[PDB]
Amino acid sequence: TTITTYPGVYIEEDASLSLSVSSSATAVPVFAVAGDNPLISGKPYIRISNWLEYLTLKNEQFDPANTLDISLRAYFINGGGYCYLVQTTDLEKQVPKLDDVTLLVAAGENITTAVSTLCKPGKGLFAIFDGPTTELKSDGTSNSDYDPNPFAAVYYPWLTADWTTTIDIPPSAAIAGVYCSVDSTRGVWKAPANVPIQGGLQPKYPVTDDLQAQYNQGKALNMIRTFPKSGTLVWGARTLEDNDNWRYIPVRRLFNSAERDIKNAMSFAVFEPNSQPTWERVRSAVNNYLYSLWQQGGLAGNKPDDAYFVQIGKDITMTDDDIKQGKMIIKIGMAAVRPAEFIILQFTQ
Amino acid sequence: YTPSVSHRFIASFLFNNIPSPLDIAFQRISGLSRELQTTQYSQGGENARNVWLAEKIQHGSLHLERGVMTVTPLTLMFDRVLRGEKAVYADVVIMLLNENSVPVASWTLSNALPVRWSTGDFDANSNAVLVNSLELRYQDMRWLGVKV
Amino acid sequence: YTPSVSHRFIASFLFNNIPSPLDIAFQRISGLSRELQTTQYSQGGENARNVWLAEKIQHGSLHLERGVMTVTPLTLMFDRVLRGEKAVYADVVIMLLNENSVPVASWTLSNALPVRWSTGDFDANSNAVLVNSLELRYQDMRWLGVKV
Amino acid sequence: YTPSVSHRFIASFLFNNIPSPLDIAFQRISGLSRELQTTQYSQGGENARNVWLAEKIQHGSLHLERGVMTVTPLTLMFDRVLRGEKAVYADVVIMLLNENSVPVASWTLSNALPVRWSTGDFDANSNAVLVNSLELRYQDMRWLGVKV
Amino acid sequence: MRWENKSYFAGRASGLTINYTLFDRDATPLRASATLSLVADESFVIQATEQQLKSPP
Amino acid sequence: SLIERGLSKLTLTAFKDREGKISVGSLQAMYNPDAIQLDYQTHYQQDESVNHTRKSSHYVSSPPAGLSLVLLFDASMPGNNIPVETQLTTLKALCAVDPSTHVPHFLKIKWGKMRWENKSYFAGRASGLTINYTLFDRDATPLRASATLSLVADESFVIQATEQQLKSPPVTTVSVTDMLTLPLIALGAGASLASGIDYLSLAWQNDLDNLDDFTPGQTLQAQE
Amino acid sequence: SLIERGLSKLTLTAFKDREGKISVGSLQAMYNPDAIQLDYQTHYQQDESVNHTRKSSHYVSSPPAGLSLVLLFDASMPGNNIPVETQLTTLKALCAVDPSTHVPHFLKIKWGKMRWENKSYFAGRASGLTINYTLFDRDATPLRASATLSLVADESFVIQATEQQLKSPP
Amino acid sequence: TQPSVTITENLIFPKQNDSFIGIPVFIGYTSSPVDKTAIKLHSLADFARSFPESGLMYYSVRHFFENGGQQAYVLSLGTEQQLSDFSSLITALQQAWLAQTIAAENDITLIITPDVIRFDQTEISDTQRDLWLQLWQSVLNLCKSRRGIMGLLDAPDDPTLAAKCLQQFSSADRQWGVVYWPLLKSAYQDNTQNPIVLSPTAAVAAVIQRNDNQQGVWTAPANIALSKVISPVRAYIEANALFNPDGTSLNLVRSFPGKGIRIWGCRTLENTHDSPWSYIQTRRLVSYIEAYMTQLGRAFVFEPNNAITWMKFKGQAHNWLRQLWLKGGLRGTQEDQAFEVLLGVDESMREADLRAGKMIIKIRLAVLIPAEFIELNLTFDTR
Amino acid sequence: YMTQLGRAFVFEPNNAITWMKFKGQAHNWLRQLWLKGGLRGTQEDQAFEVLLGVDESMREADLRAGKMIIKIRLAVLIPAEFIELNLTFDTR
Amino acid sequence: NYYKMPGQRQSINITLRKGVFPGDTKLFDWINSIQLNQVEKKDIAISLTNEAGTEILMTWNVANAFPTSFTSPSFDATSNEIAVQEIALTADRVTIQAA
Repeated sequence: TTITTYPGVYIEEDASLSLSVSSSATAVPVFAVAGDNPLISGKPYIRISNWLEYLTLKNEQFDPANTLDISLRAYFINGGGYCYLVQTTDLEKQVPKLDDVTLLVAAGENITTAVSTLCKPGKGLFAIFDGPTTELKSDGTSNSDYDPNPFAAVYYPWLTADWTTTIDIPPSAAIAGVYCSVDSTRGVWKAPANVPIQGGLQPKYPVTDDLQAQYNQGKALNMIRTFPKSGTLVWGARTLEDNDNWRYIPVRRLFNSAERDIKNAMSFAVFEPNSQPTWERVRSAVNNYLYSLWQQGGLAGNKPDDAYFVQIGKDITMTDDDIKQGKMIIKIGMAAVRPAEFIILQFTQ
Repeated sequence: YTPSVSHRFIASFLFNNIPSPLDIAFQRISGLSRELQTTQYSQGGENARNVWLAEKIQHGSLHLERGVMTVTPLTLMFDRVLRGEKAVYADVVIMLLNENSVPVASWTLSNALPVRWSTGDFDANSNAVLVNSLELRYQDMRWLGVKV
Repeated sequence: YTPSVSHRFIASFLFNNIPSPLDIAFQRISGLSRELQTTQYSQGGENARNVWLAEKIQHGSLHLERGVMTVTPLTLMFDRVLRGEKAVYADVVIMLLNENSVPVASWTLSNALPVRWSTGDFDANSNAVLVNSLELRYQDMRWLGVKV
Repeated sequence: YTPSVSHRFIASFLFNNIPSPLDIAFQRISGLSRELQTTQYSQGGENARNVWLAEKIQHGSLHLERGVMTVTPLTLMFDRVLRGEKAVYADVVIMLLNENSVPVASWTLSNALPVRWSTGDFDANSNAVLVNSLELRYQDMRWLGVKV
Repeated sequence: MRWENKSYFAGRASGLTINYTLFDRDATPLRASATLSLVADESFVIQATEQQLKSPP
Repeated sequence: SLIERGLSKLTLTAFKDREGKISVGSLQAMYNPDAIQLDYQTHYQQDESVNHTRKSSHYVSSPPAGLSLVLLFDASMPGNNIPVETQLTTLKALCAVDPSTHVPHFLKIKWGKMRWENKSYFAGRASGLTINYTLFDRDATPLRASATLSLVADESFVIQATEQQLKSPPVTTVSVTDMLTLPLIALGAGASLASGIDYLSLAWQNDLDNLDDFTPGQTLQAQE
Repeated sequence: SLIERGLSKLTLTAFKDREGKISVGSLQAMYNPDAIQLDYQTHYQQDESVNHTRKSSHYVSSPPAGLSLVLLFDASMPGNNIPVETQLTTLKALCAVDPSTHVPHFLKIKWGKMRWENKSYFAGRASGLTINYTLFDRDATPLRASATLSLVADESFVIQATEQQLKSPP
Repeated sequence: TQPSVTITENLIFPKQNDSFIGIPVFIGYTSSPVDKTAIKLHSLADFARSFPESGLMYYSVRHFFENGGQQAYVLSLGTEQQLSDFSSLITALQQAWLAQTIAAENDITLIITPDVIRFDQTEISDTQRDLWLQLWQSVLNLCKSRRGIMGLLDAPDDPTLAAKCLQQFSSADRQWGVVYWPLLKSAYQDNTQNPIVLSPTAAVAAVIQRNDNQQGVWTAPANIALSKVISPVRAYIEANALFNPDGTSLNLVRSFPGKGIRIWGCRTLENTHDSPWSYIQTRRLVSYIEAYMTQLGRAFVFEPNNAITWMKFKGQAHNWLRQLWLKGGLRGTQEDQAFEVLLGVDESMREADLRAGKMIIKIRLAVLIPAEFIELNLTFDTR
Repeated sequence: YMTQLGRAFVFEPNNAITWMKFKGQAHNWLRQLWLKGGLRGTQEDQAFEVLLGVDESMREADLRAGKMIIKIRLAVLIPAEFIELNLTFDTR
Repeated sequence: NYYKMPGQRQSINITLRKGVFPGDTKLFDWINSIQLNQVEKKDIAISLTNEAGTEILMTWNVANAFPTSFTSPSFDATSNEIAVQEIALTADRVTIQAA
């Protein structure tokens, strides 16, 4: 069996699960884990590549009474890729060490402090919260404890399945799987809503149009609702800031991906001479990436001149003081496409 | 009177009133045709004129070509029908696009039935892309738009 | 969406669930097709729409091309069937390989029956390799892989 | 796996078990083919698979090409049969030669019947050799050799 | 549709042929065609009234 | 289907008697037929009168229903190990004259969920059997043969009697609703009866005190 | 097969009597037929009753089973030295009327392992024979001819009686 | 206890996957207390599993199933010991959790309250008339909890009181209310062998659910016989003031000699002469078209708001409506007469609407009219 | 059967081509058994499933050890041991 | 009437010529890395430069170029030239940017 001695065929009668794994580079989450978990104790972080690797490292059968087990099963069954496990108390110390992490997922923990510190402009991070575990208050004050952070989003309610017990799956684990699937399929600029939730996952509480009407502005909550013919869908694509910019998750997450990709594209220019020939090389690299992004459909405009612009040069973006200090400054402006959200049918005879 | 080119187009498949976003790019789509079947009748003393009597209307078939790529909902539907499972219908919308990706002419097809899937030959001496050929038979055709 | 070339492929024949290691190189393999036969029905008062009724599914044949080489188990099977001996079945797996010799697409044919063997002409003015042409007829086709 | 060229070959005719030494050079010999005839059967509730039933085996015909030359025993047999005399059978051995004039592959035909003789056109504007075209029909085929 | 001056054809069946051409795996018939032929058999009251209408007393 | 996807096979069963209480044998077809035909015919005779101008025809005995099949037997392809002659011998023996009753056996045709005009089986007797041999081995063993089979319906007398009295009951029962009259009740109750019923007879059978001696919700009975 | 691969040939034998106790002659076909047809028919009469509504039919006499073959005779190709006229003369004489019994001969058809519905032979009498000549020599010698033969079953009384009491024992 | 064949009185309850356009909910006091959720019933056996087989609710549900019903919901307001009078029932129907429970369930399309029959109706005072007006408004408010729900209402037993209620009823929700009259004397009997009196709304709901699959949602559910009904409580000659061609009117339940008890009306409470919702089948047909376009519209939320997306919606919407028109569901001899779909950056929206994230579709429909009256004029041939 | 099929791949190269040969034949045989009524399921994916790959059923450690792991799932039929009949009156 | 419109843009073909230097095989290593249809595609920029190389005047940008042909020097025993290799590239787009 597991002990191989003779050449030939061995027979096993097991019951271990088997799932599938996708690959999305723009969605690499980190899961907050309770410190009492034996697997994460004594280590800074653990990288999980698939359900097979997790089960091998656990060396135990699948337990539906473990919050971390169900979260990973929900995450992987929804199409998520390789992720990182970090204890909640170590988030502000270990996340900056990791370079490819893009999502900060609260797998049922309280990461309010970590989000307020890590998720800042320029850091290239997005946070996924958990909604209240009780019924939604009709006064519209069920979201008072969330900060108006444009880099975070909340999802309600928690989910249950066939393999469920007194504990319910946190919505963040399943949503993070949706992010991986949508990005690899339709791109990061497409809204991660109006998509089915894989598995037998079902919302624990029903939300109607009247209930969602209160929590779709300001610090908006994203609902997971069931519809008569389409099953269970993600209904909501708004961040925690209600502004003409960063109102929608796709716009905020597209800029996060573009900033990371551009940063990698022109990282060859560091420790190069700070002269005009270097600036032209950097402009070529940035313009090449932006044209490719527009070609894929990630930018709005009929021609590239209407979708982006790049400026770099002396007396255009930087002065003598900037050059003498070793600073190279580039201006990039790109237009994102915003989705249609309200459909109005006008009936007449 | 400015004519339209025939190398910019898009097709969308709707399964259970749900469009498929991954099935819009095709290498070729055959032209759509409608024919009014008629039979010629001849009178007794009429030897210099002809009379044509109208009958039912015949629709053509829809042929598409596409390279081998990742499995998509259109592929899964075709495989299920050709595996012997219950037949299912699909709605197709063909659009002819202008320079601003605005459909100047569009054709809609009702209840299209997958009836044939074929693939190109494996040639050791060739320099070509493996191409799938799909054909569907639909019930009705209807065109919309400012051009036709 | 990157398509696949059609000049890198492998074919394996299984005789009594034993694969043949010497029968994997072929100059040409014809494409595999499935067709759903249909009959058009016309109603009484319906003169503007068509109705198509599904029927059985028709599978194509498998055609292979190969040069004249040493005797292999595939050749012996073909010779036995075409010599008037008892008919025997074989299972065939056709795989499309990528740059790492990983089959992205694969088709398996069940119960393939040898039905034809033909050879090229002996031409004294030619500069060509003598090529055998084989044809088989199978009962069912199923595809497995990540691309199609 | 080195393949064999198709422009070096020899044919021998045996008349009453006497080989003909003057009938071994030919401009062209057509390929030899065997086909197992089959009929497709359809069951009652089986609408996704196909069944093929074997039948008798069909052999092809033998075609030879040769220029106009002195009368040989093969010509005399062909003339006698096409003159209206008693039919006579002949045995033919076709051999594919390698660089050492060793037959790597060989096909034997039993009871070959001469059935057609045609000649090329007399054209006053041509620059070509007058070529005879012969066709024979045989009863059985059998191949011997280390290659095929 | 009028069947020779009447909105209905009154009669009785004289032949019925059913051809089954397609079946499921559990032998459930999926396609069948029925050829139906009737012979006219009208009502006596309508015949009497039409008779005395065209040939009044 | 609902549970699995097994291929149902057509079966032929033979009995000595009409009621099917003495089984003779059975045969399962190795290949299901791809087409099944059912035929119904009925004959009428035109009415000729010297004083009536009516046009009418009266019913005459209808021939029994017919059924036709084509079965294919093969023993050449792989997996077909039952000899053709064995299957053809069994098929003919089931359709032959019984040595005891001196009449051909009574047959039943069953195939999955197929219904042969309201019944799961076709009850009848063979009226024709043609066999064509098309392929032979070197020792003259038949490898392929097709049998064309045609039967005529011959149903059981017990089933016919029960169905007759089910649709034409000797006694029928009706329920009285609002604004019903005795002639209306007799029409509804007498529809199923062979000879109908009149309002006076219906009243007498139910022991009514008068022609309106009933109330809504009450039940009434009607005999022959 | 089990031992060898020889080609069995169809044979036709004639007898004067029903039980086959007096042989008349035999003929071995030079070419086996490529198809054989067996036909069975049986007739029923519908039951008519004035007081019964039952639907039923009763068995009436069934015609005897029929068999049909086509034989080809050739005398032109190499190796075919038996004259066509001799073979055709033998074939008809087996199917003709016996001068002693004034009735046509009783025939038996045997061919290899072929079973003519539970027996290794078909017992019957010729009911039709059509001969088509299609090729002749310069002296009008027939070179090719095909005979279409059709028989009707006429079995032995002893075998019928034994099989009857075997399946319905006293 | 070996394997064998045995006889049992148990019942099995397999899952059912069938769907219907019209599903009613029975709201009233049941035999036993339950939670605040709505129980789904697939047959009378399911009701017995949850509630004892007694009380008004049991017989109303039984009447629904024996008239061709297939699927229903039961919402319990409490135990039968809590019934006091008419005004208490109106207060119970005005509770807050009822609307949320009904709105959460997407299958409910009709609303039935069987408990209106229990109370006494021997006074024709204006207090009773005001009480009946409150009940109709309370039920209609429940229908507003979600688009497409229609309420089947009862009427006062006394024809004079019922005629008063119709004239003085005032509301903006008339198009969602349908009233039937009078009560029905069912075929079931109590312990004293007296026939049980039931509201006609239970049988009408079964007819509506059955009629949708048979004839279509665009076909009026009138002129259909009822089952298990002995006789209407009051004769047809007392309802001459309850039908108004230019006002509010009831739907009479009436009997005929030889035809049984049939529904004899198809109007709603909509009293406006030119309003398009004067018939129940017309209001239910448009809600059926609205439901499909809502389902089709949901597939385009969070999608790019460009011309390609609009063509995908417009092509499918035009496709579905043409299929319905060719089935006889819409009025018109030309395709452009039956329906029209408008969706574009200038046909139906403006550039401001695109900026706000909206997507506006204009749909026009032509519906059929029932044949309520037939007049015959017979004249002599001038020849 | 899978033991007999598996024996043909011992001492063979452990690459994706070998895995596809086994997977194609195993999927071929199981479907034939399912269509004969030997397995329970109205859909092909319900009756059985075969997994064989470098990440579906194995890891790079398993390849180094010389192993080849195949995961097979089956659905079997249940016999009819008890039959209960409930007879009720048609309420019509 | 007579209407003329632009059609489809054709593919861009580029040739570069370089001398042969000791220990340098970068260009050949690029074309020799093609496996079946996979190759690393590189962007290429050609700039007109200040006479001293410290300032750019005009830039030609080439996107997604991969090699299709490689020409080795011809070895002539009577010549007085430098070994020169040539590479041919196929690309998608060309743009011109003014400095």
